[PDB]
Amino acid sequence: LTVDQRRWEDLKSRLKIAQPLHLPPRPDNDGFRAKMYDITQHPFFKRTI
Amino acid sequence: LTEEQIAEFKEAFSLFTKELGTVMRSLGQNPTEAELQDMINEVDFPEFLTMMARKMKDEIREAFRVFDKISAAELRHVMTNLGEKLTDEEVDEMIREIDGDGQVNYEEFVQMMT
Amino acid sequence: QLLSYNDLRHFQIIWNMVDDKREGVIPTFRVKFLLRLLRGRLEVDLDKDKLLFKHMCYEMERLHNGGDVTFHDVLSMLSYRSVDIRKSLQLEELLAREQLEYTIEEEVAKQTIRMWLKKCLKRIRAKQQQSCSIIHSLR
Amino acid sequence: NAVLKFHTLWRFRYQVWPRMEEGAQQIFKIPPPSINFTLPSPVLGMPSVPMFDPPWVPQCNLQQEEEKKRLGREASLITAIPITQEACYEPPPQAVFPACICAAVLPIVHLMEDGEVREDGVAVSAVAQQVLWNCLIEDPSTVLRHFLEKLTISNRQDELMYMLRKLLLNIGDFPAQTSHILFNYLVGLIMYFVRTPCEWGMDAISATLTFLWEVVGYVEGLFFKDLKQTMKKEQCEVKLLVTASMPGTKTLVVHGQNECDIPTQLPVHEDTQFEALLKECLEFFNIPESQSTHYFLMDKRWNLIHYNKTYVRDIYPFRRSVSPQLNLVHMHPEKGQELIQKQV
Repeated sequence: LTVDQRRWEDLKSRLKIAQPLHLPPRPDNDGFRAKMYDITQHPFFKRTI
Repeated sequence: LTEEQIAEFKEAFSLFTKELGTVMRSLGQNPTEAELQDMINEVDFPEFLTMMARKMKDEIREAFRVFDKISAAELRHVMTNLGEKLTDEEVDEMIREIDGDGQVNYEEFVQMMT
Repeated sequence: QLLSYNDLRHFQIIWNMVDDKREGVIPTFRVKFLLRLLRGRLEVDLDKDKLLFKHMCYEMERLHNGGDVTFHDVLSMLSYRSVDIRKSLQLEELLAREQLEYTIEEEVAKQTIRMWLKKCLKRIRAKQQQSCSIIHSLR
Repeated sequence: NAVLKFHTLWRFRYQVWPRMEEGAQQIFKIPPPSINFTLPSPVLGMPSVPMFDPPWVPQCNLQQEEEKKRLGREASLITAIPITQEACYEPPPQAVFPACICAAVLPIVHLMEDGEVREDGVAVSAVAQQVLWNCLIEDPSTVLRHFLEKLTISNRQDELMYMLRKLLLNIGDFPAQTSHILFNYLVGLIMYFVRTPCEWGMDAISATLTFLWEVVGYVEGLFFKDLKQTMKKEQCEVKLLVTASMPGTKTLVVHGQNECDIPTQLPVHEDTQFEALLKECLEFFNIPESQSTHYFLMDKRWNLIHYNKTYVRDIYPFRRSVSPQLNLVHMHPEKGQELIQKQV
């Protein structure tokens, strides 16, 4: 196999492994949970954690 | 946003009962202001899409990019295989309906569309 | 030259934005609402790629006849169409893919023609049925 | 001299336009060559066989090399190719060979059987054969198009097949290109007659088939798979291959004596003959048993009178959206029997 073919096969395998993101949508009925989701997903929060 | 609804509605229900008319007017349409609530009764991006896509559902480029071949027999068999419950009665008329060269130009066919 | 993780992450975000639930399947008519919302390296230009976008929509409508389509199907489709298949596929798979795309293209072309066919058939059926009513009167 | 003059006209046909006014194609009009045939796509056979080691193409353990080269060079028929046309360099030219000169081919074919010898030892048949061979190897299309197109406009298939057979037997061969184009054209004609209704369509098909098997012996790369796929794509494999499977029409529609009268939509199974269909037609149309031997089912479009004991699914293999239209026509039993005999 050429390198391009090998990479294609690897990509196929990866996409097989890939699954839908688990993160649910941000609730919007109540501002409480809204701000909670907004602050939680902020990248700096993860970095500091 | 854009002329086509998909990239419009991420903004039209994120950037903004009456103000979304300023978006609707981009289509050239000015429906009754109360109907702006009728759409907002869908509150939801995919529901808005499923409503208005079929509202908008309710030209020559395509013709020139489908003429990828058309002899008389070619048209005859292509259309008869493609077509619905025709009875091979119209097709004598289609082969006979302007130059009579055995060739069709789809620009004139689109003209005779309506 | 290949679909990366940034592209996959963006596609996942768009999927979770067009798929309201976490069911992992969408009715095929929703498929376009994926392809045209997809941005960045995977974006398609509606003002230059109309044929290609229509081809993709019909392909993901044929994969299961009017069926609901999974995340993996659309992801495989974008993968195939985002690579120079002649370089990155085996011979038999390259032939299969190219014959599939050929079939899709001619199928969608005549699927466009069928609408004109339907309209003209309507007109001529109306005319001939009124002529058959006349002949019935002649009875 | 007539034969030689024909040859000269042939060899000078590309040098007419240059001799007269510049841009005279617009001011002088020659009607285009009418061609109603759509040859099978892809082309059925190999258009030509390459020379093994052409001394006029510039590109290109030893002793083996020479041996192989010699053996391959012996196998190749240098006299079957237009040497000077292949050997010319490739860097448009239009040919003016009107349809009334192509008719001269047939008299030349006849002359190929003329044994008379001139006082210089030249025989008419030898020069005729040389001229025809050179034309056929150079351009079969220009020399056969007239006949092929003429057949469409008139019912003279028998004459065409007789001429082609005489040509084959007198020349004793068809070089690969001649047979390639001939076969493709014949198949195209067959499919054309299959599609377009015609009074002498099936007769033409029969005539063509009576001779096709002689041409098929000279096609070099004709394989079963390719033929099958091409014919299937053209939807006319039944008329060519006995090993063709096609689900026949599920139902049939038959019209009565009067015009626009209520037809009948009858079913068609895998083992139904026209006899039961005709019996149902008689029962539906209230025809007395005394006058029951004068009515026959016939296809006006294709001009076919149906035999009682021939299966329906065989005559209408196509399972399209449109059911075949038949007619219950009344006529004298003797004439109906004669027509049935002829068609069978």
